[PDB]
Amino acid sequence: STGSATTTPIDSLDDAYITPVQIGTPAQTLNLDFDTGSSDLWVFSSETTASEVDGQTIYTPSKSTTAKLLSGATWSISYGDGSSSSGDVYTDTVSVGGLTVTGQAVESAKKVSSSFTEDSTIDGLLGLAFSTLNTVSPTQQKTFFDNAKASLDSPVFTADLGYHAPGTYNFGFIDTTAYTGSITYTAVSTKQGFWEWTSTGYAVGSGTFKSTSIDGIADTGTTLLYLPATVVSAYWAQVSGAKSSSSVGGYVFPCSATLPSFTFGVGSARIVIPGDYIDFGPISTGSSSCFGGIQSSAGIGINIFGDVALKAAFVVFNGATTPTLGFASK
Ligand SMILES: NCCN1CCOCC1
Repeated sequence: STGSATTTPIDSLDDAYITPVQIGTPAQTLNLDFDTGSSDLWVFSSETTASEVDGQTIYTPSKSTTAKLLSGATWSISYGDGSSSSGDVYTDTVSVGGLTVTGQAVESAKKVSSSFTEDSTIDGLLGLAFSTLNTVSPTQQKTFFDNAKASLDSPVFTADLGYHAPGTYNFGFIDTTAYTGSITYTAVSTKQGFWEWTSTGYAVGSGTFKSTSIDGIADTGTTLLYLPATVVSAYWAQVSGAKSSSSVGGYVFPCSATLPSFTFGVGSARIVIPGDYIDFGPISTGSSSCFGGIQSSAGIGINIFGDVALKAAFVVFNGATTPTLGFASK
């Protein structure tokens, strides 16, 4: 079997992407943030504290003839951005772009932090990192991809995010019309539960490529590209007026600038992120300064190839016994 679903930016800056997911019988459609950096499928629900719901569509398991409460199981997650959520666990029929998994763990939120409440467009998350990061306790649950994996024509899923436009998540197949050139694969370490790999270097604009190993994770649930301070400073030094701002939380630059591209290595292959993708957006509508799409990973503890980097590529998350990650230009 296969699945294909369109993912759409939640706003004019691509702060996050939402993909419609059908849960239960009859179908209840929620717009979830597909996150290759986490492993819990959680939703706003009929159990969520009313004061913490502000416009989200909720999952109501009592209206699903296929929902089954997983008694004694709870979940609680904290993300890198300081946000969090927790609740109870059901299993139900979950479909993504025509691909159906029966008995998928659907984590019903009882509590969500203010960051989730303020994003009316995100009804929950669908985790796509390794199932070893799932927070369901005591019984750890599998991701939607892990559960689907056996029934798919091939154990893979692909991310094809758009820049200020819709994109596609496909499960079980490779669309050969979605990229230019070929898909270059690279080794993945599953030791931390992430799609962790090592980039072979970088180039700033038309500069000479610098061969240097950069370990990082392919994370669709992170908005920006977070790389070591050395790389990031070499990039922003090419932009007049660029500087790190403590009040804004990272590199800003005058919105007047047209930015250089940024190339990252995948083995002997090269993925080029256009300058416009790195011009993330103005710090406010009408502001003098714009926020950088490439930021330092120094405070985080891990480099993150987030949406700014991933939207410049067709990305294959190969979930075979020994996982690998593929990148193609587009
Ligand atoms: N609510 C703050 C976090 N979110 C994350 C996703 O995009 C919009 C901002």
